[PDB]
Amino acid sequence: RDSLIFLVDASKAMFESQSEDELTPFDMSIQCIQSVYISKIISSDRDLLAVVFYGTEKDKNSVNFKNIYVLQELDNPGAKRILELDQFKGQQGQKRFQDMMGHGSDYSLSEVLWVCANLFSDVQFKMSHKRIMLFTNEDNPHGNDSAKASRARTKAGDLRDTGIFLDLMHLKKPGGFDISLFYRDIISIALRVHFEESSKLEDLLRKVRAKETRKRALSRLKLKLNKDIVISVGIYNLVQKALKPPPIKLYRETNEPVKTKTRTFNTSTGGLLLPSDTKRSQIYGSRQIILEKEETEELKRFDDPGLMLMGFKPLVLLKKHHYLRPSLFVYPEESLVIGSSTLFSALLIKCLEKEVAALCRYTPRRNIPPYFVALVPQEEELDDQKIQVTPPGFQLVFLPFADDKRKMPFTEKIMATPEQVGKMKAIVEKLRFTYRSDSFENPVLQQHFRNLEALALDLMEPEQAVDLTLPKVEAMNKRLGSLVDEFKELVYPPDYNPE
Amino acid sequence: GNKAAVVLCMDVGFTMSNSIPGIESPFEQAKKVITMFVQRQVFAENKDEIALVLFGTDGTDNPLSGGDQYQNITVHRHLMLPDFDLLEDIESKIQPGSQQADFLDALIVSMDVIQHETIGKKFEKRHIEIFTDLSSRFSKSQLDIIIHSLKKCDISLQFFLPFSLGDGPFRLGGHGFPLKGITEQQKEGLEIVKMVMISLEGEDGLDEIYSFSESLRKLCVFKKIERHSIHWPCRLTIGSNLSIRIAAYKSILQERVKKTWTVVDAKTLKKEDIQKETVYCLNDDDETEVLKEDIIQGFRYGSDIVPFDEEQMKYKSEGKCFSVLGFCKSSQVQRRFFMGNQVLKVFAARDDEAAAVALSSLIHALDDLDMVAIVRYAYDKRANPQVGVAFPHIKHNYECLVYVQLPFMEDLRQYMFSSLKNSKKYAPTEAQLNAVDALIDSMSLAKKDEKTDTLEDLFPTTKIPNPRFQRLFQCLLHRALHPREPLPPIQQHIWNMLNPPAEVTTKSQIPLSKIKTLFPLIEA
Repeated sequence: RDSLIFLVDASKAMFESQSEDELTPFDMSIQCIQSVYISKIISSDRDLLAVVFYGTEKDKNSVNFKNIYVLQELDNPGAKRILELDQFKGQQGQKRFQDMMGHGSDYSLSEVLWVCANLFSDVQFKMSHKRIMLFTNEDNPHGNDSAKASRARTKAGDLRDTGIFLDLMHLKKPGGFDISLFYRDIISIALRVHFEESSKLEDLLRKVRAKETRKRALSRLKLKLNKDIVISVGIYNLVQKALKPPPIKLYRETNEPVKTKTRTFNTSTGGLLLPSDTKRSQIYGSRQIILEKEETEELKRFDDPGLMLMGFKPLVLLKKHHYLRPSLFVYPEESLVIGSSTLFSALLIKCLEKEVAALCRYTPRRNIPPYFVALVPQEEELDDQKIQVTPPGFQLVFLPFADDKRKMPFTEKIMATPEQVGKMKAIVEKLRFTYRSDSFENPVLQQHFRNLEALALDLMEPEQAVDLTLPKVEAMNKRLGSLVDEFKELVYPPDYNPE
Repeated sequence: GNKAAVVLCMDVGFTMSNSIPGIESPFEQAKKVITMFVQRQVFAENKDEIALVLFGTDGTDNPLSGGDQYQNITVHRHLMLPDFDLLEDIESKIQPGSQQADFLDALIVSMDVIQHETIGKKFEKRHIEIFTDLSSRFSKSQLDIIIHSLKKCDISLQFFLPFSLGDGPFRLGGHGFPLKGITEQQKEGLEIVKMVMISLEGEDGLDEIYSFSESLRKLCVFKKIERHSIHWPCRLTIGSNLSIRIAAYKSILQERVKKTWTVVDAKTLKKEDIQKETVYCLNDDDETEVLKEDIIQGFRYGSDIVPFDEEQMKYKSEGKCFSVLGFCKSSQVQRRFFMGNQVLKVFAARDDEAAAVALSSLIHALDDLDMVAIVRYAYDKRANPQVGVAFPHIKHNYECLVYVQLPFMEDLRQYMFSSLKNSKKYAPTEAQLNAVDALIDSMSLAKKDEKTDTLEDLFPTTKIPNPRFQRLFQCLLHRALHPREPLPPIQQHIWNMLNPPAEVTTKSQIPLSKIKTLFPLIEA
């Protein structure tokens, strides 16, 4: 498991919109945490999400220190927590917050960090990560007293000393935010030039989503240059279809988890069948073929499991419409083979300088017939906010085999006169936009999960999601104007029947 | 789309028993290729009628034996669905001969086979092959008739030869006889072959004359009866007044086996004697049975839980649609963000010249402007809508929009990997440059062609057929012919057609040694 403590700052500063249309930084913080919660419910991840505030008047915590309100102890997310955080959305949200939580109250980071350590103390589950995701737009919260800063620094050093990471998701303070003053040595630096001041929602939301999730190797493999020279890498899949997680049928009365056994016994004696008592069969015509399960899972061994290197074909030959199944991402795991990262760095550097892939043969696990994959290099991309939007390593591309690639009919290639191409260039340029990878969000998941949340609180009707992936047809027509008519009279006959 | 009528015509005259050590005899290579063909035509349970015709034998068996003509023409199997009798024949009871036969007479015989046997049978395609080494004299008179009935009986062809149309250890099926290592009779035959192939198909003929190695690492044997795709009609709409009536096909649809291993009892070898029981009890301790009426349909939500108008509150879509969102630079629709286990090619519908004009305009505008449509797509009314990039693709033969689905925000998974190039513990040594650069220059699978400008690829691994299919089919065949014996190891044309040309390994031998000496690796 993994516990994280959104340790929001409730001081007066977060409530001060800097005279702009954007949201007050406390409000970005709350919309961000609500977004993290709903997200961690989409993936069905079981991690633990606590919400804390510091700098307020009241307090609801373990030891009852001053101005430290633990709004939700360490527990899984649910409908109630999402709605409770939603209550602080918008200007009315800040209004409600300043009613049972007065702002602008002195504090000490040492005590709040001690409170968080104690939040981690009570739980007992084996959690792999514990991070306190501090939100602050105050460079020197202890600028008026050295003792407070000293205790806070010592405390943070202790938290890191016990295996608790200490993030810092500073927000947009006027005059910049110089992390060097007070937060130089509070954050666990596992170098690592730190992020930029989050300005609006989306920047902070992406930085949060990039600092909370932790890489899970979809597998660990050996990339082999020969019989001997083998490096050890990890295949992380950076994208996979997040399916609408499947229902759990529960005991009708008490609503408890239930079991679904797999008992396969004889229709005569009833004794359950050891796997050794059954042979695997296949029928062709009137003929039948029988062979043992080991010999239907070993008419496959080609390789050991892993990537084994075979050539360096230049990238121009790796076409773009030869796509088979989602691509993975290969990155050195220098834990196993001391020194693998070095040779991987060399190979990436000089695969980039020469614009050349590395065609390999990939067998995921034992007893699998290989594909031909191509390790296409790709170099880091520190975006304008200092996020990492294209991580360094070898993308891994799956190349089809001639059984895959289907052959399509064709009718005589008819081409249009450059007049028509020009007018369609005009229509094209009226719809340009800047697609970015994390732009759209599924209708079915969001519709179904709002349906669920409504059914999770006995509401009348659910919150229908306003669709994004639809064409904004009215506005888009009004954008083109009469261009479409020009094109239609250009190409279609007067008496065309497009329906 | 219904049936094909193939007629293999093997040559087995004495010339093909020329077994040069290190090189498979042409006869055994023909055996390997026809095993590949008929395996994948029986086991995939296709409905193609194969007829094998063997010439080169000592006997005679055909409808044209009269007049003491067409000697060494043994019709081994007339047109019928292929079964395991044929697959046993191909390697047990089909043996070389001492004659040398006229393969043009073999063509005329096969033409007779197809034109006669296929009288009461409706066939969409008619196909023929020849597996000859071209070492027999022949008379070209009836050639005039051959073509004069080929196109008029609507029959294709395909030629296989032990030598290509363009040295060292002859890896069968690998990725390499010399065209100057053949005889004059072979050259004359090959000229006749090229003549007939051109006369059938224009310049496209000389792509139909495959080697025997080359045919073991291609789907060329099936190339001319492969099932036509399915046209998915739809309407690519921009706005609501720009509707382009299109047809989309699947292109790169991964291929997997169509028969699952049924489980049967190890002794009586039947399935019905087995059943699977999956009954519900409490999963926690105190495992009590819970009835179906005691079980209802419920979803999880973080910690809370929900039970489950209810059945009818399923999401709704607006029907089959291929509409646009908005076009964007082709440098932002990267490729590492593709989803879906397929790819589509979108053509303008057939019989719609105007629609073709419109879509060609769209494609060319996209390509010149260097940017790609981000369309929305939903297979049918009951489908989950998805947004995918439709980007241009113009071939000299056709223009199309290649569609590939794209992620959503709740599909991606932004991680943060530490930097490599900026790292300090892996400092840039001269070893980096010299060693890895030499290695890369060695193992290149591309070479600039004879014209020093353009680039050929040595090892086109988007063209091999899937090894697991022939491995599986070999093993099933072996257990259908040797029930008492273990599975064979993997054949060698396979283990060769899944390996780089030996030139690569030979050139790379030394850089790899340099790396191993210079980049110390040690496991924990």
